[PDB]
Amino acid sequence: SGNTGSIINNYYMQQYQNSMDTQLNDWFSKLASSAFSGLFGALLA
Amino acid sequence: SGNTGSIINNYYMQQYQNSMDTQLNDWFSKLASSAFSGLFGALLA
Amino acid sequence: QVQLQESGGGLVQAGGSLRLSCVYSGGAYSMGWYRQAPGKQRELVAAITDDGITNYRDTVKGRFTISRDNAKKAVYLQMNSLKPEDTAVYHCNTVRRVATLSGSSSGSWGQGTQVTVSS
Amino acid sequence: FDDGKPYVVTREDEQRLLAKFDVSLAAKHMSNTYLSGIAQYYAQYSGTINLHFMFTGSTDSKARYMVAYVPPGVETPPDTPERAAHCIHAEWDTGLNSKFTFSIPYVSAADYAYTASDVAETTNVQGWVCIYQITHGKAQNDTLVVSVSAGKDFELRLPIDPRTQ
Amino acid sequence: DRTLTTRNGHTTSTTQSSVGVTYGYSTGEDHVSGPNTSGLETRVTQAERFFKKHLFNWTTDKPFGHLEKLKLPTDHKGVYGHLVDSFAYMRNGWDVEVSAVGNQFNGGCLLVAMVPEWKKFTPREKYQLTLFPHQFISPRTNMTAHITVPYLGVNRYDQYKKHKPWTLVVMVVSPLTTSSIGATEIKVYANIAPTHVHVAGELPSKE
Amino acid sequence: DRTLTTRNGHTTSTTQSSVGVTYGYSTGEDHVSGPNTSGLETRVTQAERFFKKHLFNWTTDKPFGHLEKLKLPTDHKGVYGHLVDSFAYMRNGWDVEVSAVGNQFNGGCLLVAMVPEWKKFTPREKYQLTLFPHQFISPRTNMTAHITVPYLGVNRYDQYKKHKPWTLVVMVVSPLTTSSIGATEIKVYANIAPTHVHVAGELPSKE
Amino acid sequence: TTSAGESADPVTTTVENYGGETQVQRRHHTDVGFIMDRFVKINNTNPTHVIDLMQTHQHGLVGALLRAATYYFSDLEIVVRHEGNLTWVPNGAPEAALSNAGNPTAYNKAPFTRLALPYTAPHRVLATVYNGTSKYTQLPASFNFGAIRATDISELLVRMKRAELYCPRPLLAVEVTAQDRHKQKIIAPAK
Repeated sequence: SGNTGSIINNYYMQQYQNSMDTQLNDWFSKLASSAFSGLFGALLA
Repeated sequence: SGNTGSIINNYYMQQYQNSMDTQLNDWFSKLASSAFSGLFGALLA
Repeated sequence: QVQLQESGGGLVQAGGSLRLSCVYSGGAYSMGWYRQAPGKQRELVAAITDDGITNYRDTVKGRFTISRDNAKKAVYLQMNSLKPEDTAVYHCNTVRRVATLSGSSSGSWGQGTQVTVSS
Repeated sequence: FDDGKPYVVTREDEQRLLAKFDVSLAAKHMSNTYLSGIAQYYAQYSGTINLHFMFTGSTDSKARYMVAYVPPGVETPPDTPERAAHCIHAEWDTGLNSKFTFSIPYVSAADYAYTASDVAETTNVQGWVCIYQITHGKAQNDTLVVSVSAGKDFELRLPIDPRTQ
Repeated sequence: DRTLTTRNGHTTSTTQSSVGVTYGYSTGEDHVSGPNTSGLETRVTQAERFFKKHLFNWTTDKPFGHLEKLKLPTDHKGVYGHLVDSFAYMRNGWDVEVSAVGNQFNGGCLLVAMVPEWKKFTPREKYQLTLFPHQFISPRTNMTAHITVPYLGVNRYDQYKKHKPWTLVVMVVSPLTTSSIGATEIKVYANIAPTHVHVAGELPSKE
Repeated sequence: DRTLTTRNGHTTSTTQSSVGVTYGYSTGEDHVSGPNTSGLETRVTQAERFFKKHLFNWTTDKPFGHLEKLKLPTDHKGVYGHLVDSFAYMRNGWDVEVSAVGNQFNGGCLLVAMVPEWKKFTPREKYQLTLFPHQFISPRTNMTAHITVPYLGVNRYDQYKKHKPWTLVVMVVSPLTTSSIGATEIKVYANIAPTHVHVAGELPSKE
Repeated sequence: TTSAGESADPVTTTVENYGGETQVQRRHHTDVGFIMDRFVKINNTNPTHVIDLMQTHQHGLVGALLRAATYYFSDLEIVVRHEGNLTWVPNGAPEAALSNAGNPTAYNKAPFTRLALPYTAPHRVLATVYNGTSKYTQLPASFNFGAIRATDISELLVRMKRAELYCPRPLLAVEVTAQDRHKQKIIAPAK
């Protein structure tokens, strides 16, 4: 629900307002969230 | 309810929006649904 | 598909007669005789079935007679009461639906028969 | 079919291709069918299309036919069964039961396909169908009637009306 | 009752004048994985499908003993043809079906058999050709012969460039007798399908 | 640690200067059976194997931005080449491995990437080519780039005669710098293997 | 699949005959009550009009679909563009009754007038083809949905609500003259 700011439900049903998806996964979030961080090797703080 | 996409009930009653049917059966669906299928005779798969 | 040869044509005067023969090699398909008039389109003349029924064009009906010999693998066209119009190259090969007389543009033809009727 | 007859007659020849038509609900052979009569008012379709072949010969004549579905990608459609036998095909004889039903499948890249040949581009996006005659016995004039109908999973999608008034 | 439908791969074959299926020498393949191939063999399901062929024209002039053969596998253009040329060793059983349609007013009899390790038959041995997996084709009763045979050979895998084990064979046991209402010639067509196409030892390309 | 061995079909590839495998856009194929193919699709395990190719000669004269491509699939002679010509619709992911052996005394850097739906790059966009599944080849550290990508396209099955989705691409990020004890030229070879070769809609033969 | 054709019984063989697999299907767009529910123009407009659903063009979507069923029933919706007041009379009122204001009379608003009419015919279901006459071709005079009158009607659109169709009839498509298939322009992005 991006960029929609009406509190009340839509007046027309979900079948007429937009198309309906059928069936029979966000990759770059998984990639950027598993990015290596911290340090490498030893450390002398 | 073909081709009607209003969520709220009609503002006018069922007596004024359209005619009212009286009383005192879908054939071609029954015909096409009993269509013979599969095979006939023997089979050597 | 078939290798088939023709013979028997030549020169003759008006009112004469001829016998064209054709020998083929493949199967027993219904054969027929085609002619290409000088400057006109190739047209069917007479067709015969597989050991049986024959059919003729309107113009050549009654003057021609087609026959088949299955053993020798040959077809014959006997031409009687010739007219100056009947001069052409008489090819022979298979034909589909001898009732309607719909020829076959299938493949290759053998140019072996030339008839020249004089008047 | 040719000359507006719904039947193909057994031919005496060395060429045994009875008929060939595009799989397109706008094809010339389907111009009179009810199925195309509906599909002319819709934008896209999907599913299998059934063909029913009924023999109409006399009891003393036999024949053996074959139908094959040639998908798109070949430049010239095959002209002989020895060559078209590699596609998806079906063969049938003539006997007591005189009918045969063949389900032209839906095999294409996009999940839905148009119901109108786009432009002067040739070689239909969906492949052809070729009905061959393997052999025949003493059937010189006897015919074969062909009809077409919808499949178990046919579907039309978007309503339009292109007929000019 | 006599309605049969054989399906191989994505191709079918229906016949309404069948007489049954004849299993020759076995009902199924032996052990396909062996000690010679070293387990580097695979199976090609894309090859198991019919392909047509033309045997001969059964006319009235051919007497008893006319023998027409087809050494399998033949020159194939499909996927089987590429498999023969791309992999060194192959093996497959056969499912053969021969059709000769006249009409019920003809007479005569064809002996349709499958012979392993073909060798030219003398005029006397032809009287015992019925020792092999066979059926009969008689326009009085049926128009379809259906034989099926496994892969048998001295080697577990073979090289079909050099050795062709099976040979389809048709002999005219009783000559064709025609009437005014029977077919004047018959054309005998064949419909063969390999089953259990196993391959091994892929070859380098020519491209 | 850096010893990798990739096996596809009956072929292998061992490398002792590897840096890891890079999965591009996914770790595996989506649903291969769909509503469009009508379940008449099969899988060809005989096609999944390596085939070599030659990309370019990395010399010292080529500056930053030299872009060398290979639109996959290319002209193949093996079983994949016959599959492209025998079945109407195909689909397969790729497993690509590029090798450029100099020796540890050279310098420079290659950006090896896989680009979907190739389109000629302007001299400015090349600075962001690192948005795609990529690795680096630096004779200081490694000599082998290993990318693997699924099949992605607008259609579930494609016709590789008209539409070639993937394109292997190599760009010279830092030119080669040689010394008296380094290679004077490098030759960049490619080693690609299709995975999950599914096919559908077999075509008639030309034989 | 094989069967006795002359029995005329339906036979629907699927792909599983040769190894395939039937997929799921959704047939909303080819539903009757849905496909028939959309406005279509009427090209027979006069100072007075008798709303007869058979004046739709025999090639438009709703029109040519309606001519493909023998019997039909549906309430109506009309959109009229007129000058002056619009008077409606039900099925069977004398023509003169169209000239009084006691009947449903819509005074014109700026754009146009959009009304909803009920099914008023005395027959249980109407028909598109009538075999015979009705006096002691053309359908009888009682196959209509009323009449409308205005000073001058410019545009009239009709819409069938709650459509119900019975006894289908032949439906045709445009014939292909000589081509192998019908070829026409399809919308394509410019340039």
